[PDB]
Amino acid sequence: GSSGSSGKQAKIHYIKNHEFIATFFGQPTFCSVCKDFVWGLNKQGYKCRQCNAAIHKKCIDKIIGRCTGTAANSRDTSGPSSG
Ligand SMILES: [Zn+2]
Ligand SMILES: [Zn+2]
Repeated sequence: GSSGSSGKQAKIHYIKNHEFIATFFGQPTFCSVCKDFVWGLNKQGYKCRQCNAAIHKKCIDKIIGRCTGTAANSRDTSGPSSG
């Protein structure tokens, strides 16, 4: 019944207005930038816990755009709609 507790290191990358959080893809996921297998040589990549965009640690500097699963002020927008 009893249990313990301990801190947890959590680092987020505010790149291209994203939340890419360091994650280990035990399986060859389908990247969004290059769209590679994302597996092989012992290494990890990146995955946005907001829009769920899995990319390579290097593809992060290639990304061309912004995040969608983010709530920020709306100064100008063609046709916004949320609730
Ligand atoms: Zn990639
Ligand atoms: Zn995102």
